[PDB]
Order: sequence, then C-alpha cells, then structure tokens
Amino acid sequence: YIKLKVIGQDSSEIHFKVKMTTHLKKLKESYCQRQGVPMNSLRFLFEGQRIADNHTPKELGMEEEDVIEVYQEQTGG
Amino acid sequence: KVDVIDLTIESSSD
Repeated sequence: YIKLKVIGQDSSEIHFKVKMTTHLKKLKESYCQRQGVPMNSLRFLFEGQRIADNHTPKELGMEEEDVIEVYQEQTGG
Repeated sequence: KVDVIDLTIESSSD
C-alpha cells in the first residue's frame, strides 16, 4: 500500500497507510476519529491545496513517502 | 518507527 507522512504542528511525522483506489473521504474521516475529534475540524493540505473529500491518491500526484499537512479549521468543525 | 495509520480496505479494523 501507499504510505503518506502526516506532519503535525507539534513537530510530529506520523505514517499513514492509504490504499490506491480508496476515496480520501474515508481516510480523512477515519483519521479524525483516531485523533479524537469529529470530521471537518481539521483541514488536510497537500502542496498547499486542501484535499477534498471527493479526491483519490490517483489524482494530484500522490507518491510514496509523500508529505501531507493537517491544521485546525477556524470554525472548529 | 512511527505508527502507520492502518485504514486501508483489507482488514476489518474500522
């Protein structure tokens, strides 16, 4: 499977095992649950652009050992 | 090593 690296503001680099065919929608929501917060509370940034729920690793140009950033939305979700 | 978030549709772990 493809492994993406999640970079947090607390200076952390978590490994994220994603499947090339699975909608990022599922990956995003399930990761929020692992964090302990509801979805839409955090925004996933890839190359500066926010990863939409209706996106897949096939597009954008996601590769192995990639870097994905996560920040908290102003609304809080 | 850092833990890898297993969310790949393969094993029932969701």
